[PDB]
Amino acid sequence: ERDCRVSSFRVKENFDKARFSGTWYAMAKKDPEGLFLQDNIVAEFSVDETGQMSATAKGRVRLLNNWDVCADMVGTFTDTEDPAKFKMKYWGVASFLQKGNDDHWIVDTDYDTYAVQYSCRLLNLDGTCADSYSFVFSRDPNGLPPEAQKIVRQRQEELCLARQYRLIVHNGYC
Ligand SMILES: CC1=C(/C=C/C(C)=C/C=C/C(C)=C/CO)C(C)(C)CCC1
Repeated sequence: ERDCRVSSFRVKENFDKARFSGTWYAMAKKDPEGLFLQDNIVAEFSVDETGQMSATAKGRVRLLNNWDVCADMVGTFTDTEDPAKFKMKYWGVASFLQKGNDDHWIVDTDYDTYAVQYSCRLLNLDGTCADSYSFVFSRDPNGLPPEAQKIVRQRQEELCLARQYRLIVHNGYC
């Protein structure tokens, strides 16, 4: 039935920055092509007097050939007409770690438990994503409540990504 075309994906209606600030732990990930954050991912969202959201993240990264850094990144969110959609310019603090611009959308969150993020880097000629990533976020490093987990799993499904994720560890690494 449902359509996996990016423009169809629903986002978090009336998204609120402030409400969203804080720490978030990465419980599950859907990796994109190439280089990406491995595990122990923690993000920390913030917004300023100007209403511009931002954030720092950190997690193990397995640089080429087993060389495990503990990356520390910085993203800065440029708004869009859609409040749940932003353009995220990121970069690391060291200059060799990866820099980029990524669409960052908030598929759904409840500010206090979970958040589901999605990002489509490259679209297919059919409107579906050719290269995406998704992050399931939890306010508790221990995981989400069965009630929360249930909706999340529903979202993973509407993103045509269910069954593509992978649990993320937080073993102390960073
Ligand atoms: C900015 C940032 C994000 C993206 C971080 C990325 C995409 C890190 C990639 C690191 C690379 C792979 C380092 C290896 O050199 C996430 C979405 C978690 C949320 C907001 C903070």
